[PDB]
Amino acid sequence: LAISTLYCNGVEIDFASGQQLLPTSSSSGGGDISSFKESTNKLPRYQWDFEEYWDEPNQSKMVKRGPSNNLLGHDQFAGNTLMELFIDINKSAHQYLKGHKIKGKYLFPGSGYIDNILRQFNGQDITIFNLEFSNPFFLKDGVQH
Amino acid sequence: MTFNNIKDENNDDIAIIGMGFRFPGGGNNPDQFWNQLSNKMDGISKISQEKWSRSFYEQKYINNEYGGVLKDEEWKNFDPLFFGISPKEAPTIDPQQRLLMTTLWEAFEDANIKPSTLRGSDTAVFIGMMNLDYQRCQFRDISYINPYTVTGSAGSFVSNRLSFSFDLRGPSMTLDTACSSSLNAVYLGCQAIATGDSKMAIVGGVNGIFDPSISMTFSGLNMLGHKGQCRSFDAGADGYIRSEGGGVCILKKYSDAIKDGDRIYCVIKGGSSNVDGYNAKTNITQPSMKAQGENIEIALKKSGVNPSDIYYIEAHGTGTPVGDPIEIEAISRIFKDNHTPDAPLYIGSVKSNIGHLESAAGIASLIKVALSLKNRSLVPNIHFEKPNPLIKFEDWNIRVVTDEIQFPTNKLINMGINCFGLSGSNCHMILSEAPINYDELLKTTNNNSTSSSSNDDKKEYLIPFSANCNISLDKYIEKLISNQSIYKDTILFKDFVKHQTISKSNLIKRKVITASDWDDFLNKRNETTST
Amino acid sequence: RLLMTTLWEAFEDANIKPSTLRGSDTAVFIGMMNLDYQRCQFRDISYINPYTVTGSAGSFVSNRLSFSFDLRGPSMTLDTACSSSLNAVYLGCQAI
Amino acid sequence: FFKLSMSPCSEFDKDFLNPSIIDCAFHGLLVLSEGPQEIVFDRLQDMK
Repeated sequence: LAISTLYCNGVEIDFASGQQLLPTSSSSGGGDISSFKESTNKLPRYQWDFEEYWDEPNQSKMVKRGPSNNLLGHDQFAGNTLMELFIDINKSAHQYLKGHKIKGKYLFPGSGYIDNILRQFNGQDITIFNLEFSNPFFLKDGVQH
Repeated sequence: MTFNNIKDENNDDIAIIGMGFRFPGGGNNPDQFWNQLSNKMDGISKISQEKWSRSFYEQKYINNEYGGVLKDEEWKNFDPLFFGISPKEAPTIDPQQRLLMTTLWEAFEDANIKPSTLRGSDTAVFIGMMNLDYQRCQFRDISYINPYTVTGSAGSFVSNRLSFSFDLRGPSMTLDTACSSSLNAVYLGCQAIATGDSKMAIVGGVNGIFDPSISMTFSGLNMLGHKGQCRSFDAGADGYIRSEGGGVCILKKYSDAIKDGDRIYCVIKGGSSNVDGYNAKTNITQPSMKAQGENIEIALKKSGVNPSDIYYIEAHGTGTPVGDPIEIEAISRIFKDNHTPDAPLYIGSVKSNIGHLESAAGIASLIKVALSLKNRSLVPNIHFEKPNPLIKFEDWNIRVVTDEIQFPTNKLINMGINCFGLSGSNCHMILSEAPINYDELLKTTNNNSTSSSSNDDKKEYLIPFSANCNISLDKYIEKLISNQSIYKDTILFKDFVKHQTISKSNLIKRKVITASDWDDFLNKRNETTST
Repeated sequence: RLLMTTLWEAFEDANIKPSTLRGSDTAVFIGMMNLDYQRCQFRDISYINPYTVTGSAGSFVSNRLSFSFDLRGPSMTLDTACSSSLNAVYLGCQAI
Repeated sequence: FFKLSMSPCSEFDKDFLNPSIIDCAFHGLLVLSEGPQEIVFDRLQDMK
């Protein structure tokens, strides 16, 4: 108990030479030096007092969302709500748009705006008082609009 | 004839006295990793929301939705108080560096060396790295940036932070050459040990995945697989999945390591690292048969061995239908003339088990070969159901490990490590069993065995237990208690006393326990009764 | 780009025709810490073309020279920011 | 009066009303015009 307390209170203890563990005699083979060195490998290592540190700006979160399957797109949190989107019809989630050929160009559906309207206001009874398509939207191949 | 006076006349005899890693699937210490390889563990898992959204894969921006990853909290966790890192600085520190410090201390704990004895002594530190994904996560906006970013994420600090945290005064560098960077660092460590620069060299590599950028760019060129499973040397070869993790190994001159009597995994007989250049090559990303052949030949010549004495090679087999036949035929040109189908040359790839390490593949292969050498056995290889038809196995007397194989108990084993970067670099080393014989080691190892019945063994010892914080010490002792059954059968209590006396270092939270065996240990576990 | 151009200029300076040095082992250690062009590329993660990394990765600073001149020696690139190239000088002395 | 097929446009689409269904719903109206024409939508009022 005394040796325990002196070790605890700050006094360094050479426990090895203290109990004659290490070779204090003239004869101690290579096994006496390395037997425990080979057998104690399975012991648990230094357990760490783990704390969680991390810092990713929310911009990185807004970037890691990647592309969007639906035609509404991902949200740019700014002012009045703003729904942005990039389209490359060759991809899988927009491949069906290629079936809308008009005058030889893959034109954006008229009803795509309707789908966007419904999505942005999902899950509520909605009325569209009016809706006017003015300019046509042409979707090329391999170019992200 | 006289067998005396055999010396490591090559300064290419450099041993590996320990390791440490955080590999996909949960490997954290050599024994557990070994038990995981022998059971065909598949570290490939699903990349969660934390790294990037799933929306990438379904639109085939990132071609595969799999990856060999650590649990995402295992990247975040740390103990910055232990390393004198004020918590104000912790968030800005690269998680790669966090992994390096934690696993380096774990490696020291493994290597039966108290880091206190290594402060202020020159010991080179070569680490590998190619990515700065955390830094690019930081720099998503250039209106905030706090002045502690670069000092927490720059290239220099991957090795220099370890150096400053352990007083290792040797040369300190960090290496790119992406896919073979850490193995290049192994070679540089061998260099820094042979030339008398230092008496010890710490070598590893890291690779962290925290942004979809590099993954998308690789998938665009269709290097990455499409189904999601890395599959070496098969018809289903479609590309190699990218993974996370890192590790280090401690290298020490063989004479010095045997002089202090440490656990010697293996002995590096040396090697070389060259580059494809333009030899039989079309462009950059096209591995060269002739270049790898020359690399193998140069390393074989320098190691002073015969190709007829190579029992295994850790092939760089990624799972690409293009590169795998190329490198296998390169190996064939060297070895198929010196083997027969009854006793062929065995190959393998840790990339199958744990996925492909994008930047730490070298240390992964090094740790796997070191383990297989220490345990005198060969690990199985997974995802191997049908050989790729471009590979001529019987025409080359080449075989792939399909089940665990025990080494012959009468032949010294030599194994070679192959890992080619995508930029043409090829780095190969020859590793071998430690030349200390173990057939005759039974007589000397039985000297402490069958010697536990004497009354001096009934003496109760004073086993210490040390840690930085109180909770760490409590965790350690609880872990020790929880394994009452496993330890009671494989470890004699005297060895445990020696281990807890010497291997561990003295930390502030000191604790003492009195016991004589496992039952006494659990009984007198504490003596907190009234005092 | 600077490395290739100035390396050919260095060969022209050193009274050596690069044609005589193809296919002969000659290590290539270069230094670098920054990837500013790569971060300029990655300002958006909706475009990225598949030829970015092969044009801006760490490996290629030295390996591009190596492939463009058949220098078969060991090819690395070094950080250690403010003394990286001098460290490369030391590594070249080592490799010689 | 016409029956509209119901099939998802992509494996990753699991909402009730695809854009394809909504656009196809106008085909019944469009059928009712006869003679060669180049008809493009211009407006729609009071959807509920």
